[PDB]
Formats: sequence, structure tokens, C-alpha cells
Amino acid sequence: EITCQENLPFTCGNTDALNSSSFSSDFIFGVASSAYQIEGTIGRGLNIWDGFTHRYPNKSGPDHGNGDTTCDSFSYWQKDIDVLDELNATGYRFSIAWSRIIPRGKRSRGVNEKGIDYYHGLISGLIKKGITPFVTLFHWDLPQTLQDEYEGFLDPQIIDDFKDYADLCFEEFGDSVKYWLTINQLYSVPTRGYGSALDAPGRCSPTVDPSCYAGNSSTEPYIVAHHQLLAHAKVVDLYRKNYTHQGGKIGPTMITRWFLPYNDTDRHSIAATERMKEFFLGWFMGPLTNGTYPQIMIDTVGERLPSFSPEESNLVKGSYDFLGLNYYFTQYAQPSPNPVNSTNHTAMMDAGAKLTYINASGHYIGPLFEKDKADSTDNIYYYPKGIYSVMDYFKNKYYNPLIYVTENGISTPGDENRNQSMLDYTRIDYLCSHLCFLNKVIKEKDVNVKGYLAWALGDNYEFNKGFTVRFGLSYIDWNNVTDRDLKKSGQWYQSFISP
Amino acid sequence: EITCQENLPFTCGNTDALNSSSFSSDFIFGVASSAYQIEGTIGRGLNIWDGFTHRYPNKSGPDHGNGDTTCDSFSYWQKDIDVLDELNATGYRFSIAWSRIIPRGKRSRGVNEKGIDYYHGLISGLIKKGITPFVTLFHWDLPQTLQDEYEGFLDPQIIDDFKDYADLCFEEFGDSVKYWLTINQLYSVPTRGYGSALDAPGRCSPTVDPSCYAGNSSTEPYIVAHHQLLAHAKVVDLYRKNYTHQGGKIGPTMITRWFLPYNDTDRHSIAATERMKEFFLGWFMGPLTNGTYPQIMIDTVGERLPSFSPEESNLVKGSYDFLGLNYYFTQYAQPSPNPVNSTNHTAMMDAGAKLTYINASGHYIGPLFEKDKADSTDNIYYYPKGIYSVMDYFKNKYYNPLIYVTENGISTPGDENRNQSMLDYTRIDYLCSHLCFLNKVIKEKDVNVKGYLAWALGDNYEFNKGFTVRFGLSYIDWNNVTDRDLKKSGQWYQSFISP
Ligand SMILES: *[C@@H]1O[C@H](CO)[C@@H](O[C@@H]2O[C@H](CO)[C@@H](O[C@@H]3O[C@H](CO)[C@@H](O)[C@H](O[C@H]4O[C@H](CO)[C@@H](O)[C@H](O)[C@@H]4O)[C@@H]3O[C@@H]3OC[C@@H](O)[C@H](O)[C@H]3O)[C@H](O)[C@H]2NC(C)=O)[C@H](O[C@@H]2O[C@@H](C)[C@@H](O)[C@@H](O)[C@@H]2O)[C@H]1NC(C)=O
Ligand SMILES: *[C@@H]1O[C@H](CO)[C@@H](O[C@@H]2O[C@H](CO)[C@@H](O[C@@H]3O[C@H](CO)[C@@H](O)[C@H](O[C@H]4O[C@H](CO)[C@@H](O)[C@H](O)[C@@H]4O)[C@@H]3O[C@@H]3OC[C@@H](O)[C@H](O)[C@H]3O)[C@H](O)[C@H]2NC(C)=O)[C@H](O[C@@H]2O[C@@H](C)[C@@H](O)[C@@H](O)[C@@H]2O)[C@H]1NC(C)=O
Ligand SMILES: *[C@@H]1O[C@H](CO)[C@@H](O[C@@H]2O[C@H](CO)[C@@H](O[C@@H]3O[C@H](CO)[C@@H](O)[C@H](O)[C@@H]3O[C@@H]3OC[C@@H](O)[C@H](O)[C@H]3O)[C@H](O)[C@H]2NC(C)=O)[C@H](O[C@@H]2O[C@@H](C)[C@@H](O)[C@@H](O)[C@@H]2O)[C@H]1NC(C)=O
Ligand SMILES: *[C@@H]1O[C@H](CO)[C@@H](O[C@@H]2O[C@H](CO)[C@@H](O[C@@H]3O[C@H](CO)[C@@H](O)[C@H](O)[C@@H]3O[C@@H]3OC[C@@H](O)[C@H](O)[C@H]3O)[C@H](O)[C@H]2NC(C)=O)[C@H](O[C@@H]2O[C@@H](C)[C@@H](O)[C@@H](O)[C@@H]2O)[C@H]1NC(C)=O
Ligand SMILES: *[C@@H]1O[C@H](CO)[C@@H](O[C@@H]2O[C@H](CO)[C@@H](O)[C@H](O)[C@H]2NC(C)=O)[C@H](O)[C@H]1NC(C)=O
Ligand SMILES: *[C@@H]1O[C@H](CO)[C@@H](O[C@@H]2O[C@H](CO)[C@@H](O)[C@H](O)[C@H]2NC(C)=O)[C@H](O)[C@H]1NC(C)=O
Ligand SMILES: *[C@@H]1O[C@H](CO)[C@@H](O)[C@H](O)[C@H]1NC(C)=O
Ligand SMILES: *[C@@H]1O[C@H](CO)[C@@H](O)[C@H](O)[C@H]1NC(C)=O
Ligand SMILES: *[C@@H]1O[C@H](CO)[C@@H](O)[C@H](O)[C@H]1NC(C)=O
Ligand SMILES: *[C@@H]1O[C@H](CO)[C@@H](O)[C@H](O)[C@H]1NC(C)=O
Ligand SMILES: *[C@@H]1O[C@H](CO)[C@@H](O)[C@H](O)[C@H]1NC(C)=O
Ligand SMILES: *[C@@H]1O[C@H](CO)[C@@H](O)[C@H](O)[C@H]1NC(C)=O
Ligand SMILES: *[C@@H]1O[C@H](CO)[C@@H](O)[C@H](O)[C@H]1NC(C)=O
Ligand SMILES: *[C@@H]1O[C@H](CO)[C@@H](O)[C@H](O)[C@H]1NC(C)=O
Ligand SMILES: *[C@H]1O[C@H](CO)[C@@H](O)[C@H](O)[C@H]1NC(C)=O
Ligand SMILES: *[C@H]1O[C@H](CO)[C@@H](O)[C@H](O)[C@H]1NC(C)=O
Ligand SMILES: *[C@H]1O[C@H](CO)[C@@H](O)[C@H](O)[C@H]1NC(C)=O
Ligand SMILES: *[C@H]1O[C@H](CO)[C@@H](O)[C@H](O)[C@H]1NC(C)=O
Ligand SMILES: [Zn+2]
Repeated sequence: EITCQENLPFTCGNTDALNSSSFSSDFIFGVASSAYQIEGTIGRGLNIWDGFTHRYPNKSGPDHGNGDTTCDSFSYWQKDIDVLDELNATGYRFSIAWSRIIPRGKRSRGVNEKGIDYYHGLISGLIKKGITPFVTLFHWDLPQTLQDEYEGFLDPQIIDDFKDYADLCFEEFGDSVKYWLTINQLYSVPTRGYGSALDAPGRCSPTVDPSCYAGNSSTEPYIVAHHQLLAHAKVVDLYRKNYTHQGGKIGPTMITRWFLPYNDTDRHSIAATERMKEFFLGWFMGPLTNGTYPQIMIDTVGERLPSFSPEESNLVKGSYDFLGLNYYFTQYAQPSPNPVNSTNHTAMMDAGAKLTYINASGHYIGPLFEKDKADSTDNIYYYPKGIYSVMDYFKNKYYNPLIYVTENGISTPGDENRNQSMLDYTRIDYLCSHLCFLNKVIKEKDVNVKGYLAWALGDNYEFNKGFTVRFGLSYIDWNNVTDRDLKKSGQWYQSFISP
Repeated sequence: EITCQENLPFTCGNTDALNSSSFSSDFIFGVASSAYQIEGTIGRGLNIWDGFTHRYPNKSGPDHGNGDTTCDSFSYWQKDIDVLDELNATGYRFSIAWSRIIPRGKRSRGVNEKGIDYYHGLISGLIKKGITPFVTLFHWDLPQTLQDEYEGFLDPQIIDDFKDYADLCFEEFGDSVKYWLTINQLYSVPTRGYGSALDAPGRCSPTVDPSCYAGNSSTEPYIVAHHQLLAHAKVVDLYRKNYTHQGGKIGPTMITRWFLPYNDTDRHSIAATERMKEFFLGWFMGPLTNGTYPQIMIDTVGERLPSFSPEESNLVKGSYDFLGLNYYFTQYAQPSPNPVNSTNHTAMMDAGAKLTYINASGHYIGPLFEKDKADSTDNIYYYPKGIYSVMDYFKNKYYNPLIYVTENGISTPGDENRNQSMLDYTRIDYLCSHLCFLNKVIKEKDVNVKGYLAWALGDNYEFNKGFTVRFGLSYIDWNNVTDRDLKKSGQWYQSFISP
């Protein structure tokens, strides 16, 4: 019987009690990163994260930081491999920058052979240290040219351009890469990029944010979500029909959260909780497992929800070998109105739920996850048992999928100094508490989870936050980015992996 | 009789001897700037200078600086108007960022109304202080989307996109703007952008620079030059047929240089000097005055020189109301081989000339213009009489055009400290020595020159050099860019204007 803690103080930092041997022998342990966040713009074309962060610098982060140079993994990719080698990691999730290998977006316009060689060298270096690559084709960094030609994922033209890009990656790297991710966190771009305009490309309704250059927060999230599923399923079909000889697997990435009722004896809050599961996970998991959106979405969203043709439904249904599940936290849900006729209506209001970290009796769900200095009532809190609840739900609701945990981690403030930054005990507590529950859910519920990749390998540019928060297991000095030095967390993870 | 000095020391800094009253009463005096160099990326889409400086940071300048924030004329445009008001300037040359008003390049994709309002406010502010705007439509900052769709000026698709962009500018601002420039320095993009790859977009032959993403240095300069002339002439036709009611004038910008023989008794060097005039000025001035390229270019460049159809020849011939002439320096010319079959052949070798600042007897042409710290034998030297020689040549060879001097100025090192930077006596000597010759040529040769705009209003990002050189008449502190403080040069120019 496995007992895991839910509240501070935790004791899972002790490698005598929890380590890699607690898990099956073939289980993969590593870390993750993304191209915009770590490489720098040297050697690549421009993408919508470059566009968004330069056009709307106060949305890039409070320091106006961006990915122009960041930790310079373009130059220091060998140092990333060295961190992984130090950890004795068996996996590394990284993304390919579309704009580094096809700067002009559409593959018929030509490829950047030097950009292809950059990834060849990385992949070869990983494999030579025994590290299995998990490669994300699209981690939000769409070539700027495609957004300007047709508004990227807002248009169905994106399916064929994404397909041709994916084909080039499979042709070039698939002899060595056996685990591919298509689109990072399907829920994110639609909602933050086209609903709230917190993320690139920064579209939304005029009264939601007057700085959006265009958009409609009520309709566009649904259009983008739909084209994301079609483009993902087209690439999966391509992979499975034309690259089956490479012996690899492919899947989407979901951002996952667990949801609990704000008031667990109030039927209205209980209903809002179940609505949240459908609108946040089922929006994509319904199409991925059944080829249709959830009935509550069909009913509520009405004419604003696109339909799949029979051919598209068949293409999208079952379009995964595995699921990359990212997990960070859990929210309480209570009812909220859905004012569809308001000019500031957003797709996110369709779920009819208001999300908090404090329930109706004043209980905070768990330890502090992220402090919000502008508004402290907006602090985010974590909940280690949520990873257990998510995994169990995916096995039970979504046909017992093979799962890899593709992201899991916590930030510490960028205002801390080096020493404080290195002594990141809050990060050991977060990582170990979630690893305990993950082991518990694998053993108790038999969820087919086969790996775990913590967010992040090193400090990087954080979407929306600049360099004001740090997520790395390895520290990077922004005045001289060459080195990546294991933090207390990285050292702890090293001993968890090789106890 | 006017006597002007050619060698240090100069005495034209004395406003008793040379001032604005030395020139006709209607003569316009001011300063100039360009959008990429001063505004910052806030509020606009991305262009090829953003692309080039981020993809090839060591080509952006030795400090890797770029135009991301620069002096923040987006925020501080009122402070630029204040500098002009302090100078009692009567003209200001600025450029419109295509990417600020049409971020998606093609006008049918929509316009950025807030970007239009930015220029409305500037123009209105200038006119209210009695300053005549001279507005450059294209100062090299092509929306990145157009370079990625069809390689910008390499393709004839650029003509109609440039035309639609120009139309929008005339419609929006032409009721107030009466002097328009089409393309800044026609010789520059073809040669530096597509021949040497020193400038965006950074194309060239593989053995010229292995870092070019594509190109051909022998052919591409000619293609781009040709499309530049066609796009320029299309816009001029549009202006003169559809916006004649606005009562304004339009013209191209040429970079001008004078050329002297390396050895003035050697017929080979004399021939190389005359070749240089044709290949550097006649490349564009031949088409602009006659609808054909110079015969020496037709003969030497052969199949690599495009031909104008009769319709295109007619469109391009006479396509100017005035000429914007930029002038900085003069070179000696001697013969050099033209190895057309070499893989590193460039369009610039077609002239069969090698350019220096020192003649065959060891005479340096004039005072120091720019020091080159990597290689001192590469220092550039200036020649005040060259402005006289250029103006006289344009009147005599090119049908007595109306001319405005659209750029003239000198850099000082970015390594100097504030105090040294402010005491920019070398800049007063450069500006006054050229103004003396300009007055002399207007009086002696009756050249129809009606204004002079010194390069630059303030310190900015310098193409190819970052923030390592300063060209401003007003100082900007890079640790806090709000203020623009008149240097010794700006104060001298203030007294030259209002003695
Ligand atoms: C897994 O995919 C199955 C489809 O392959 C889902 O079953 C389908 O569910 C739909 C309803 O969503 C059933 O379609 C209904 O068919 C009747 C009967 O002929 C309809 O009137 C109803 O159409 C009306 O309601 C719609 C909203 O649902 C409106 O959009 C429409 O304008 C009408 O108001 C709907 O008919 C559809 O109408 C729109 C068409 O373009 C569409 O093709 C048409 O089918 C459908 O019969 C059913 N298919 C079968 C083979 O059973 C399945 O849905 C789950 O199971 C069914 C039994 C219902 O209980 C659903 O509520 C529940 O979601 C889904 N499973 C999951 C878990 O999502
Ligand atoms: C101002 O524009 C005038 C054109 O409106 C120029 O005059 C034209 O000059 C061209 C030569 O460049 C003369 O064309 C020649 O016509 C003969 C006679 O029929 C040709 O064989 C010669 O073609 C051959 O030489 C070419 C290189 O010049 C090659 O490309 C071609 O393959 C042949 O090798 C050329 O004929 C032209 O060939 C290419 C065709 O597609 C083209 O249309 C055809 O014309 C032309 O007759 C002449 N036009 C008239 C009305 O005079 C004028 O050129 C200047 O003046 C003329 C007299 C010559 O001295 C030129 O050397 C000199 O540049 C130009 N002025 C300026 C100052 O540039
Ligand atoms: C968890 O949700 C439950 C279920 O909603 C909350 O209990 C309900 O709380 C209501 C108070 O907000 C109770 O209703 C009231 O009852 C008093 C006593 O008779 C009456 O005077 C009030 O007018 C009110 O009655 C309602 O008026 C509106 C009508 O539309 C409606 O029909 C009436 O319900 C209600 O009885 C109670 N439900 C039951 C199942 O207990 C619970 O609220 C917390 O506990 C309740 C007992 C009460 O002490 C609340 O003060 C306290 O907030 C809520 N828990 C939390 C922690 O918010
Ligand atoms: C400015 O250009 C002029 C014209 O080219 C230079 O003068 C020429 O310089 C040549 C030396 O480079 C002279 O030719 C030589 O004459 C000596 C004396 O007879 C002879 O022994 C040499 O072999 C050579 O002769 C040539 O050999 C190559 C053959 O293909 C050719 O037919 C011969 O010309 C040449 O006489 C002279 N031209 C005349 C018009 O004076 C001038 O050079 C400078 O002045 C000349 C006088 C000489 O003192 C050079 O040392 C000195 O560089 C050059 N000016 C500069 C400053 O470079
Ligand atoms: C978002 O787009 C939707 C659909 O185009 C707009 O909602 C429609 O608004 C038109 C104009 O009132 C109405 O006649 C229809 O009833 C609406 N259709 C549906 C599907 O709701 C909505 O106004 C647009 N929002 C923004 C802010 O532009
Ligand atoms: C530049 O483009 C030109 C023309 O396409 C190339 O020169 C041609 O080269 C082909 C292959 O040798 C020759 O057969 C022709 O004689 C050339 N044409 C002319 C007009 O010169 C040149 O090789 C290309 N340069 C680069 C470096 O790719
Ligand atoms: C690993 O953790 C397990 C508890 O599940 C423990 O039994 C084992 O001894 C630990 N391994 C080491 C080497 O500490
Ligand atoms: C696969 O590749 C072949 C040949 O390149 C092509 O004919 C076929 O349509 C492709 N695709 C898919 C996704 O099946
Ligand atoms: C618009 O929405 C904001 C936040 O969603 C809300 O605070 C405000 O009350 C809404 N206004 C209207 C007119 O509904
Ligand atoms: C690496 O991990 C393998 C597998 O668990 C282990 O046998 C080996 O000793 C570890 N190496 C280090 C240096 O920890
Ligand atoms: C301006 O310069 C001219 C010389 O051309 C001189 O005669 C005149 O007095 C000067 N003006 C003033 C006010 O110094
Ligand atoms: C001018 O505008 C009119 C109407 O918009 C158009 O029909 C005509 O073709 C345009 N152009 C030029 C360059 O003449
Ligand atoms: C190539 O050109 C460079 C500079 O233009 C020159 O130094 C070199 O000698 C040339 N090589 C060949 C093979 O011509
Ligand atoms: C501005 O220039 C005009 C025209 O020469 C002049 O009359 C006026 O006094 C000048 N103002 C200042 C403050 O120098
Ligand atoms: C930040 O910038 C946008 C324009 O990019 C502007 O709408 C907004 O006022 C600014 N936000 C704040 C909070 O200052
Ligand atoms: C920066 O860090 C690297 C690795 O720690 C070091 O070797 C290099 O000398 C440092 N550069 C400077 C300028 O300090
Ligand atoms: C600078 O960068 C380019 C790649 O952008 C590379 O080809 C070249 O080696 C570098 N230049 C120097 C002088 O280091
Ligand atoms: C920077 O300069 C402006 C103008 O000189 C000044 O008013 C502002 O206070 C300064 N900001 C800082 C942080 O020094
Ligand atoms: Zn930047």
C-alpha cells in the first residue's frame, strides 16, 4: 500500500523512500523543453512568438523579455545533452522549430539544410548518451509568414502546410526518432491565442482586449481547435501510412487539469465540475476517441461549433498511438453565467463555470504553485492527488491509452538571487509529491503510463512571463548563459533516477 | 565668388560666414530618419530587417544590436518633433513602416488602423510646428511575409503589393504630405541585400558567403534592381494619375557618390572612373531619364541584364517629379578584372573597377569619414567637393532635375562616452564643408536644389553597425532613450538655420 502526501510538509524528497526503482524497469525519466524557449532566433526564420512578443511587448512578460537569445541552445545544445547525461536521463522531450527547417513555412519554398543539421547533431548526440528523444513538431512557434498569409490555424490551409512540414521531419529524423508529439497542449492556442489574447497570435474580440489586431473570442477558439484536430489527424495518418517502417509512435499533447466542486454538496457546483471536464478535456478527447465533440458542447456552443464530415470524423477518431499528458494543477469549479450575446463573450465562458483554488468553506486546495504579485487573490495552488485523478480518468473515460507525462514542474520567482534560485526545495517537493501519486496510480489503477518528463531541463524564456519566473532543474545565468548548473532539484532528480 | 575648403582645418562652422541666409529664402533645412532605425517593433508586424538581424546577428552589427526598441520613436515621436522645433527646421524626412500599416503585407488582408493613427499624429504635429514632411514609403523594411511568399523584390509580385501599399499611404496621408520618396537608395538593396549579403534579406552565391540562405550574387542584383524600378514607376504613375488633386510631388532616392581616377593620367583608370558613374548612378538614372540601362551595362552584363518592354520603358522613363539625392563620399577608381565565370562573381565586379580612398601617388582624398578597427586600410575618407561634382553632373547629364538632398552626415564612434559624444566637432566640420559646396554649386552651376536634410535627427540603430556608431545631431542615451539632446552639431545647425 502506497501512501502519498497532499499537504506540506512532504517527505518524498528522500530517495530511500521514492526513486526510479519504485517504477517499472522500462519507465523513462527525463526533462523537457521547447524551441522558442531555448534556442534563440539565430539560424531560423521568424515565427508568431517572435511576432507577438515584439508587437505586444507588455504581453511577452512583465520584463518585456522574449526568445531572441534566451539560453542559446542553438550554440549550447551540447551543454543540454551534458545536463541529461549528468542526470542519467533516459528521455528528453524537445521541439523542432518549424521556422528553423522551413523558414518560408511552405515546404515547396525550400528547406534550411543547416537547420536540419542542427537537429541531426542534437538527435545523434542524445542517442549516443542513451537518451530517447520525444520530439514535438509544433510547440506554438508557427512561421510568421503562415499567420500573415491566412491567419495560421484560423484557416484550413494550415492542414496541408503542417502535413508537408511533418513529412520533412519524419523523412529527415524518423530513422532515429521513435516518439513524436504533434501539437503541444491543444487547448492552449485556441483559448489564449484566439480567445483571451494572452498568447500568440494575439487575436480576440475588440472589447475583450482593444489591443488585439483582429479576432472574435466567441467563435475563433472553436475554429482553431477544429483545424488543430484536423491538422494533427492528417499528420498522424501520414505517419502511420507512410512511415510505419520507422517503428515509432505518434500522439498529441494535452494540457490536463483535474476539477473538483467548489461546493461538493451543491448540485450546481457538481454540474459545473463535470461541464469543465468535458469543455477542457473532452473538447479534444471526444474527437480523438469518438470523432465527435461532447454533447454538452454541441448543445451549448450550437452554431459556433464546427462539425466534422464523416471522412474527417474517421480521420480524427483514434488518431494517436499514445497521449502526451501535461499536468500542473487542479481547480475548484462553481456555476457562472454564459452571456453569449455580450460583446465580450469568450469561448471559455461556454463551460458556465468559474474556477478557483479555494472552495466554498475557505479551503485552499494545496501548497502554493505560483504567486501573482499584482493580485494575490489570483495566486495558483497545486494538488498532488490531481495527477492520480487525471490518469485514472483518462484510463476509465478514454479507453485505456498509453500515456507519457510530457510536462510537470513548478516555477520559482525570477527576483530570487542565484543562491536562493539554486536552493529550490519547493521544486523537489512539487516534483516528488506528483511522482509519488503517479507511482500510486500506476500500481492501483493500472494506468498505462510509461514515462515522465519534468518541465524544464533549464531556465528559459517562459511564455507570457519573460525571465521573471524560472522553471529549470538546472540554473542559467542570464548575464552568461553557457552553463547549465544542476539546482538542488536537479541533484535530487539525479539521485531519484540512480539511487 | 565662393571659396569652400576641401581639407582640415575648416572654418565654415562660423555662422557669420555660412548660414541659411546664404541660400534662397524658400530653401528647406532639416534632418532625416527611417522607421526601422527609430520606432521599435511595438505596434507593427515583422519585416526583413527584423528577420535579417535576428537570423544573422553578427551581420546586424558588431554588438548584435537591432531595431527592437532603439530610440523608441513609437513612444517618443513628440520628442522628435520637439528637436525639430528647437532647430527651427522646415523639413523632416521620415519613413513609414509598411509593417506598421499593413502588417500582413498585402493590403486586401487588412490594415492596422492604430498604425495609421500613429503617422496621422506625427504628420499633424509636424505641420503644426511649420515642418514640411518628406515621407519615404520604403526604407528597406519589407514585411517579412512578402519575402517568405515570393522573395520580395526578387519577384514581380512585389510591384502590385508595393502599389497597393503606396495607394493606402496617399489616400490616408496625402492631404497633408506633399513630398513623397518611393524607395530609399535604389543601388543598396540589390547590391548589399542580394549581392554581398551585408544587408537584408541576406541572399548571395554560396561561395560569396556560405551563410546566405539562398541567392546568386551575379544575377539577383539585376533582377531586384529591375523590379525596384518597375515598382517605383508604377507607384509614381498611380500618384500622378490618381492623386494629382493633392498637389504634391514624388521621386526616388538615389545614393550618390562622385568618382575620380586613381591615376588621373592613366587612361585605364580614367575609363574605370567613367564606368563607375554608369554602373553606380546610370544603372538607375538611365532607366529614369531614358527608359533604358546604360550601353556599357548592356554590353558587359549581357544576358544577366533584364530588358524593359516598350510599355515598361515608357512607365519608368520620366518617373519622378524630383530626385532625393543622398550623398556621403567619393572614391578613386582603377581597373579590376571581371571574372564572370568564377563561382564568387558578383554584380558589383561587372563595373571592372576597384575603389579606394587613396590615389596612386598616396594622396588620401580628404578627412576621415569612418574608421574601420578590424582593418585600418579599409578606413573611409570624405571629400566635400564631391557634393558639388555630383550636383553638377546630375544637372548636366540628367536633364536638370529638381533635387532635394535627402541624406548627408557622418558617424562618430559608439565607444565614445557621453561628453565626447556631445562634443561632435567632426560632425560640424563635415556638415558645414558640404553645405558650403552645396551653396557654391547652386550659385555657380544653377543646380535646382531646393532642400537639405542631414542624416540623422538623433542617434539610432545603424544598418550593419548596431549601436556602435552614432549619426545623430541629437544624443540619445541607450540606458534611457526618452530624451534627445542637441549635440554641439545640433546647436551649431540651430544657429546656421536661424543666425
Ligand atoms: C459518439 O459518436 C456517435 C456518432 O458517431 C454519437 O452518436 C450520435 O449522436 C448524435 C447526437 O449528438 C445522434 O445524432 C442525433 O441523431 C438524431 C437522430 O437521427 C438527431 O436529431 C440529432 O440532431 C439534432 O440534434 C443535434 C445536436 O445533437 C443538432 O446539431 C441537429 O441540428 C438536431 O438538432 C442528432 O442528429 C445529428 O444532427 C446533426 C447532423 O449533422 C448529424 O450527423 C446528425 O447525426 C446520432 O444519431 C448518434 N449516432 C449514432 C450512430 O448513435 C455519440 O453520441 C453519444 O451517443 C448518442 C446515443 C447520444 O446519446 C449522444 O448524446 C451521446 O453524445 C458519441 N458519443 C460520445 C460519448 O460523445
Ligand atoms: C536611349 O534609349 C534609346 C532607345 O529608345 C537608345 O537607343 C537605342 O539604342 C539601342 C542600342 O542599345 C539601339 O538598338 C540597337 O538597334 C540596333 C539597330 O536596329 C541593334 O542590333 C542593337 O541590338 C544588338 O545589340 C544589343 C546591345 O545593344 C543586343 O542586346 C542585341 O542582341 C543585338 O546584339 C540594338 O537593337 C536592340 O537589340 C535588342 C532589342 O530587344 C532592342 O529593342 C533593339 O532595339 C536602338 O536602335 C536605339 N534606338 C533608337 C530609337 O535610336 C539610346 O541608346 C543610345 O543611343 C543609341 C543611338 C546608341 O548609340 C546607344 O549606344 C546609346 O546608349 C539610349 N540613350 C542612352 C543615353 O542610354
Ligand atoms: C454548500 O451548498 C449547500 C447547498 O446549496 C449550502 O447549503 C444551503 O445553503 C443555503 C444558504 O445559502 C440554505 O438556504 C437557506 O436556508 C435558510 C434556512 O432555512 C433560509 O432562511 C434561506 O433563505 C435559504 O433558503 C434558500 O433561499 C433561496 C431559495 O431559492 C431556496 O429554495 C432556499 O434554499 C440551504 O438550506 C442549504 N441547503 C441545505 C442542503 O443545507 C451550504 O451552505 C452552508 O451551509 C448551509 C447549511 C448554510 O449554513 C450556509 O450558511 C453555509 O454557507 C454551502 N456550503 C458553503 C460552505 O457555502
Ligand atoms: C600613372 O600612370 C602613368 C601611365 O601608366 C604611369 O606612368 C607610366 O608608368 C610606367 C611604369 O609603371 C612607365 O612604364 C615603364 O617605363 C620604364 C621606362 O622606360 C620601362 O622600363 C618599364 O618597363 C615600363 O614600360 C612599360 O612596360 C610595360 C609595357 O607593357 C608598356 O608598354 C611600358 O609602358 C610608363 O612610361 C609611364 N607612362 C608615361 C606616360 O609616363 C605613372 O607612373 C609613375 O610615373 C612613371 C613616370 C614612373 O615614374 C612610375 O614609376 C610612377 O609610378 C603612374 N603614376 C603613379 C603615381 O602610379
Ligand atoms: C462573433 O462572430 C459571431 C458569428 O459571426 C457574431 O455573432 C453573430 O452576430 C451576428 C450579428 O449580430 C448575429 O446576427 C448572429 O446571431 C450571431 N451568430 C451567432 C452564431 O451567434 C458575434 O457578434 C461576433 N462577435 C464579435 C465581437 O465580432
Ligand atoms: C548564377 O545564375 C547564372 C544564370 O542562371 C549561372 O550562370 C549560368 O550558369 C549556367 C551553368 O553553368 C551556364 O550554363 C550559363 O552559361 C550561365 N548563364 C549566364 C547568363 O551566365 C551561374 O552559374 C549562377 N551562379 C550561381 C553561383 O549559382
Ligand atoms: C527505492 O525506493 C524503494 C521504495 O519503493 C526502496 O525499497 C529501495 O531501497 C530504494 N532504493 C534505494 C537504492 O535506495
Ligand atoms: C504518402 O507519400 C506518397 C508518395 O510520396 C503519397 O503518394 C501519398 O499520398 C502520401 N500520403 C499519405 C498521408 O498517405
Ligand atoms: C465584460 O466582461 C468583463 C470580464 O469578462 C466583466 O467584468 C464585465 O462586467 C463585462 N461587461 C458586460 C457589459 O457584460
Ligand atoms: C545509470 O542508470 C543505469 C540504469 O539504472 C545504472 O545501472 C548506472 O549505474 C547509472 N549510472 C550512473 C552514473 O548513475
Ligand atoms: C550669413 O552669412 C552671410 C554670408 O553669406 C553673411 O553675409 C550674413 O551676415 C550672415 N548672417 C548672420 C545673421 O550672421
Ligand atoms: C486608380 O484608381 C481607380 C479607382 O480606384 C482605378 O480604377 C485605376 O486603375 C487606378 N490606377 C492607376 C495607377 O491608374
Ligand atoms: C573569390 O573572390 C575573393 C573576393 O572576391 C578573392 O579574394 C578570391 O581570390 C576569389 N577566388 C577565386 C577562385 O577566384
Ligand atoms: C525661425 O525662422 C524664421 C525664419 O527664418 C525666423 O524669422 C524666426 O525668428 C526663427 N525663430 C527662432 C526662434 O529662431
Ligand atoms: C500595453 O500595451 C498595449 C498595446 O500593445 C496597450 O493596449 C495597453 O494599454 C498597455 N497595457 C498596460 C497595462 O499598460
Ligand atoms: C561565462 O561562462 C562560461 C562558463 O562558465 C565561462 O567559461 C566564460 O569564460 C564566461 N564568460 C565571461 C565573459 O565571463
Ligand atoms: C557569423 O555567423 C554566420 C552564421 O550566421 C557564420 O557563417 C559565421 O562563421 C560567423 N562569422 C564570424 C566571423 O564568426
Ligand atoms: C529617464 O529620462 C527621462 C528624461 O530625461 C527622465 O525624466 C526619467 O525620469 C528617467 N528615467 C530613469 C529611470 O532614470
Ligand atoms: Zn528581437
